Amino acid sequence: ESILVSIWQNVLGIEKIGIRDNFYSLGGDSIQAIQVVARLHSYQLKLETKDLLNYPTIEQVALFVKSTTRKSDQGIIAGNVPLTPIQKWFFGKNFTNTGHWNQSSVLYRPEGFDPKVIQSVMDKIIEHHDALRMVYQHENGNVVQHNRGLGGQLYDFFSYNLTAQPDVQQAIEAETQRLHSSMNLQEGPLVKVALFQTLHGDHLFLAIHHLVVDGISWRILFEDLATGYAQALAGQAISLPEKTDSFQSWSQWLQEYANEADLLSEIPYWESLESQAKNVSLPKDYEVTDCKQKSVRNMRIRLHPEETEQLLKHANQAYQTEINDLLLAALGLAFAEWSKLAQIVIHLEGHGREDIIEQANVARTVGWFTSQYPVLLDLKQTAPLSDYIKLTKENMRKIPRKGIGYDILKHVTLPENRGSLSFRVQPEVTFNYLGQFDADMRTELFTRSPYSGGNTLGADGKNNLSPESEVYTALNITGLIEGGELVLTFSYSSEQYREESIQQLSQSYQKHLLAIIAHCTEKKEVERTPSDFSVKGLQMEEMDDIFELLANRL
Amino acid sequence: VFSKEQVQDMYALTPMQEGMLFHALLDQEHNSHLVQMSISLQGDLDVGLFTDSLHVLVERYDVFRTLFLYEKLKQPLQVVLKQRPIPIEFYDLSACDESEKQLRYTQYKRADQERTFHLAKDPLMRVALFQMSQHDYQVIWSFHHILMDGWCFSIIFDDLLAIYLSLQNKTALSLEPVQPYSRFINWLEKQNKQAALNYWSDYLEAYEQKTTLPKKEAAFAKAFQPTQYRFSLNRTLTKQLGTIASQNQVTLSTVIQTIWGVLLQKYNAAHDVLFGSVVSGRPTDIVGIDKMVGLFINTIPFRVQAKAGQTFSELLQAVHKRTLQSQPYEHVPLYDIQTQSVLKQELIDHLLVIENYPLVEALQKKALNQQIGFTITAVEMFEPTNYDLTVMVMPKEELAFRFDYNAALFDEQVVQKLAGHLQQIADCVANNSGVELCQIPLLTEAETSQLLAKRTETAADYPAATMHELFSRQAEKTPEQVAVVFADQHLTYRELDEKSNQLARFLRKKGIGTGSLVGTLLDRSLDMIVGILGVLKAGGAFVPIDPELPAERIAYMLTHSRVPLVVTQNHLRAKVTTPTETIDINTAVIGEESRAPIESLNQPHDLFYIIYTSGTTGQPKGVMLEHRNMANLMHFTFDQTNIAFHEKVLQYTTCSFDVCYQEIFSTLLSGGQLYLITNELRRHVEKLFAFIQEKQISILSLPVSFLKFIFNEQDYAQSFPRCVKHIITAGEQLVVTHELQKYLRQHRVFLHNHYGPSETHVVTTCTMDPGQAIPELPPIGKPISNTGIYILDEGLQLKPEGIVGELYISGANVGRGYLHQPELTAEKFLDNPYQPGERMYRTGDLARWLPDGQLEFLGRIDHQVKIRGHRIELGEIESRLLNHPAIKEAVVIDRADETGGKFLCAYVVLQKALSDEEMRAYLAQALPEYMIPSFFVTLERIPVTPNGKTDRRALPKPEGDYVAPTTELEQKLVAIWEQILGVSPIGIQDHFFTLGGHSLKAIQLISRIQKECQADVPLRVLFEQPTIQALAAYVE
Ligand SMILES: *P(=O)(O)OCC(C)(C)[C@@H](O)C(=O)NCCC(=O)NCCNC(=O)Cc1ccc(C2=C3CC[C@@H](OC(=O)NCCNC(=O)CCNC(=O)[C@H](O)C(C)(C)COP(*)(=O)O)CCC[C@H]3C(C)=NN2)cc1
Repeated sequence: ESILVSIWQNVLGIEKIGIRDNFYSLGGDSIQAIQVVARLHSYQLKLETKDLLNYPTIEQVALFVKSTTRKSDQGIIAGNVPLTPIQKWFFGKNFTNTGHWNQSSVLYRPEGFDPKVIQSVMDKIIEHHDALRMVYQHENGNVVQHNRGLGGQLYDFFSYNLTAQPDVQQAIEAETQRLHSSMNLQEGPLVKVALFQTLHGDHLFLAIHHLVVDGISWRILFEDLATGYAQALAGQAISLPEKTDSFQSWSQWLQEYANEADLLSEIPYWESLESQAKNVSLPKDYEVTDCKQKSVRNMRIRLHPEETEQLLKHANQAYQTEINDLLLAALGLAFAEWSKLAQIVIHLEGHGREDIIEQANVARTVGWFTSQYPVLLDLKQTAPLSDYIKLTKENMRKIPRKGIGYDILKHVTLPENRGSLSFRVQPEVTFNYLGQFDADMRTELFTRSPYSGGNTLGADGKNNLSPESEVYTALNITGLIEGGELVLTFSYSSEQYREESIQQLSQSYQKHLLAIIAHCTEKKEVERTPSDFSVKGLQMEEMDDIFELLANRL
Repeated sequence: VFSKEQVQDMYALTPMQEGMLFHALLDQEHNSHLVQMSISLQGDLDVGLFTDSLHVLVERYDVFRTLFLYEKLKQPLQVVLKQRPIPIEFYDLSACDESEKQLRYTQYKRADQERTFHLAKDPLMRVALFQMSQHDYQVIWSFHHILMDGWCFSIIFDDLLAIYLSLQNKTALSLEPVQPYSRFINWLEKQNKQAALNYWSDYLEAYEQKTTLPKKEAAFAKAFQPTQYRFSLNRTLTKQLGTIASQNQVTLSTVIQTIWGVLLQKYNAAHDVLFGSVVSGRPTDIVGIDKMVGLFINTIPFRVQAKAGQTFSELLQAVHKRTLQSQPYEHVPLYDIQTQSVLKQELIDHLLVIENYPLVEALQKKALNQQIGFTITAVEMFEPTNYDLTVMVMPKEELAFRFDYNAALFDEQVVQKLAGHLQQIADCVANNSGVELCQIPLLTEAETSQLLAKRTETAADYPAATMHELFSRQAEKTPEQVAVVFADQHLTYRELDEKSNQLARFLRKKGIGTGSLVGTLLDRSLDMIVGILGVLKAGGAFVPIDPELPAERIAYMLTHSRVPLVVTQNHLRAKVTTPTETIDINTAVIGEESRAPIESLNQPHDLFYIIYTSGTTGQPKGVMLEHRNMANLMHFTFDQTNIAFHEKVLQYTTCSFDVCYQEIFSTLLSGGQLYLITNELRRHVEKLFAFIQEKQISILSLPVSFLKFIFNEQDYAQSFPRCVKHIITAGEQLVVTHELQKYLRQHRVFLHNHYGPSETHVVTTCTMDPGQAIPELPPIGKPISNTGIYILDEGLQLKPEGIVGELYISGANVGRGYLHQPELTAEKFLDNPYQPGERMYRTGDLARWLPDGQLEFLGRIDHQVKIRGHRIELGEIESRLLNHPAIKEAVVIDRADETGGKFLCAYVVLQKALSDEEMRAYLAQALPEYMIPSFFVTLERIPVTPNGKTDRRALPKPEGDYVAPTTELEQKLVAIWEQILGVSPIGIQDHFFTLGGHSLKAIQLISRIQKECQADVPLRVLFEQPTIQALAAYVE
């Protein structure tokens, strides 16, 4: 608009500029064009100087001025959504009892948790996060997602008094287990809220179906609930943060990206993996084809606080590793000692929200973003530990993007577009390192309930997956920090392994991780590796050639 | 010592740094891979704080802590160190005497320009401070040309002063983050490199003729001796070019670049010219790039082209469109852009850089903004000049040009005239925007009046009479002398005159009026000379109906001429085909007719003579001449050269052509004796030698081709009588062999190499070299008496000496027109603007005025070869053929392939049986690659058109082993060369340029060789020859 005309009046030193005038007749030049664009930025408008030069007249150029950042949508979005990779995986795997596949948490607030306040916060949090209203409709024999407006019954609400019952814990356990099973994916609330009142205060149970949440989305939901609760309890109208790009648009962009040349250029890598992974096979104590989830036992190992603190602060420096590189190199040695396999395929969950779509902002978007990608670890070269950590470290940077591309090629990309891929590496061992287990316990307005029991959000959530669903991963390994202790959890079917064989694996894990912490913390110098230098394609033999050669030049 | 901890990071070189590292390793013939900035700082700088602020600057920039590692790697790398302190040398000279200060300073500065930076060792900046006086500090910076362009210094010195103001006042820093050059790398990776190169491959499509500017001498050395010629346009003109730019809606830079294009169009002559613009290859698409330090500055082929009638406004817009379209792709390095051209490395040879903001008064501009202790009071810069000419332009209140020119290769008179022409273009274009690209004059009035001196010198007061009277006025002087002889029988001058009177009287009784035409179908015999002169005393146009020609073309000459009468002998009359009476010259009535003269009613302008020729158009052309044309030529020939009464002169040429019916009168009007060859003997060189022995012929006429041929009969030329004194020649672009130089020297021969196209007059320009060493391709000559030779452009405008253009011929030596298709007179003839009311004739010949004032020959414009850059002078190829002793007779011709693409070819006759590849190899020594014949055919004899020129249209077009995949010369060396090139197996000594290789592969090659062959071998070796065996001397 006429902002741009006034900027020509300034930068071309001219008054009474006509609405039609031509930049070169006005005495303009490329030196004026850059200054015009450098002026519009102070109004948050972006214009290309190339467009200003090609279209030298006020109106032609004004038709191409854009805002310097995209405004993400504020409305109540609705309508169809394409199934993202992990959602299509979920409906593909066809669990028995799919409706009861949840995530949950129990909050606590010693000074009480007034019903109408939380109901009003729920009305807002579900209206604002345009994915917690999904419906899965099974039309035409496929499954098709529909995201719906203020059609009523956004969530299911219940309130109970437990103060009169002598066993509060068993009462809340029983009723939360009763809530989990009531999920309808078709035409019903995916969010179940239950308020339990207790002699020492009130508790909030949230259960949300896994198709619409993940760990980051729980951090979003807790901080937006805390802000809404504070706002309403003080008395002002509830004002949640600005909505980033809604899950519908993310799905549409992921459909449109799934066929681009950028993703398909990863095919030679995932081919080079799968063709090499084919015969890699985990031994079992018993051959049994499937097990229901009630067969999942688990067991835990804990590092002491002093060894945990060495891990988190000191041990990374000797190779510039991330925490995962050390936890995986320990898992590698643990499998090498326990199985005596030469090679192993481990599935890694990623946080999923990578910059795959250049315009996309997703940090405030709620949905199931988790990406699955396999990582083949060498166990052959395990002898010199110094050189095994470098090999494992390098694998994690060789992997394209952060593996988000693998699941898109498997479940979204068009079947003629993807070539040699032969997606036959099912999960056997799966790994995920959670950070601080503090997605919950990070605002003073409430805290993780003592009564949480089987309803936790992590791996030890007994209640949130159906007892009669199938075990889709043989070993599921998760780390977390609690009380400043690292706790590594091994979840396995008691029909596929005996307890003494997983106790071996978890003790052999603990010795090899303590070896890696000691090794990387006793090593005084720092040894960078080729992934640390900006040379695209550097290799160890070449990097030590150049570090001999600089020592001979200088 | 070094420990691994010191390296911050490592990077692949960007294409610009690849360019500079190629240069800095190959082009080590000189040491100036270096920029030097000299700054003066009046006031009171504090030496310690300024020394500190330079170290904070070096710690701040990763560029300044880069070292470039290249010697043995898979690929060159940047390596960045966390600390790399640059040398700062401080000198106090406050006590020194003023001449000793300025001496010691200038010595240090010159030594600093000469000391090289080792890219893998030395810190790639130097500083020295000189404390002159007590308040007059000076600083000298020098950096390697690989770090950053000169302009980046305006960023760096702003950082420096911000640091110094901080370190003095103790205030903490206000400097923003360094904008990372890796951001531009990721953008170079984002761009579709194929689509970019495809664009330039489309821009350079029609680029046949390579542009040049006139160079005093060949480029025998890369060592510069720079000079600067600087000049400005007046206020009234500099505001006018800005107004012209505003009205046509283009930038003033596009006005300046279009004016420079129009200059390069008038130099040369081509409507298609190209020169290097220099562009800040900083894409506006990237954040912070105007504060980003590195090599962004790049050169791109600016290319101006016009249509014939295009007005300056239309060209100015077409250039504007082209430069806006080019703007996306200007980040492509010139060495890639060169890869797409047919010319490769040779594409650009001068620059035109326009500077709205110089470094002075952008560095010096800071003054009022800060309380720093000093005022910066000059800055000077020295840079590696890469091109023999750079035109700087600074748009200001006066448009200040500066030619940075190599005084080794440009005469300062060339550069001065270049500046005068550049102003005269600007003057015309500014006074009226709508003028065409033709009819813009280049010339200042001094050179205009100098060129209009050539018409006025060589003027003459010759008597310009009617023609046959001049023979009369000679025959009266010595009638008894023998005038003409044929076989063994002759005429006296009296007999010739009387017999002409008889024929003329009889023709007049037969009704011949002087304006009429009469054919001369006659044998080269006594009767034929009498024929010509009798028809001429009847006044008529004596049509040269050559009896040897096929009857169809003779019938054309007869009918198209509508001739009433013909003079013949009997036996030829089988060739007559027309409703025409015919005077048998033997008839008894002519013998009974009076021998006395008859009263001349003739006038000097009357229709004198006619000719028909071979040609490119199908119909016979029908030239015509007037008596005044012979009068002027004859007086020039007789008074300014020699033919004499004692000379035995051959009419050595066939009667069908221009020279023959001038060499005749050239003998009679001087009083010599004409000998006629019995015309079968004209085909028998051995019998011509015998005839010249028998008759002692003293003056000769040789066709250009005949002169190429005769002296190869080396034993007959040794046997030749020493009576020869003058040779006359005609036909274009004579080739002189050193052998025939020897044979001219043996007899001190006056070779009159005349020239002139038959339609204006038979010759108009003259060269001779009686004792002096002869050029192997003799120049045209001087203009002769009462003629104006000119060189003009398509606007009929003059153009400066030493530059090529179309030859125009004017004066007394110009015919009336063509007899039929008479509007060809309008296509070929004009009234001379430069001698108002003199006739002028447009040749299509390309010609040039030379430094000594001779005219120089470049051939017919329709025939203009322009193969792959080069306006190839074909006579040089023929010269290197004919000077090769194993060749007798050889011819070079322009031929086209099945696409219509031009290629050079040769037709060769040998002295002896040999493998023809030997003479191809001899040319491969004697000639550049662009001018060796593409293929060769070998023959027994080469025929000719009857004018003596080779029948190139009749000669038949030509038609129509070193691989080493298992036959190594030395196994290791060739296998490595193959493994480096990778795209193909390689031949025994295969050629990297025929393989189309590139500089980046070359650096990878040498750096591979340095580790894999262990040869400490100069990269220059690979650019001298790609022949693999050269490494054998280095590895031993
Ligand atoms: P194989 O083929 O063998 O490999 C090839 C090589 C590598 C071996 C080798 O042959 C090769 O090709 N490369 C290296 C050697 C070579 O030939 N050079 C080509 C590589 N590129 C170059 O570096 C070419 C080059 C060298 C030297 C000079 C000299 C200059 C510099 C020009 C000029 O620069 C400026 O600072 N001014 C430019 C104008 N102003 C600008 O800043 C840009 C204009 N536009 C802008 O964007 C502006 O910045 C504004 C103000 C923002 C807006 O303007 P608007 O757009 O109009 C300064 C003058 C000095 C010159 C002189 C005299 N010497 N050298 C130039 C080019």
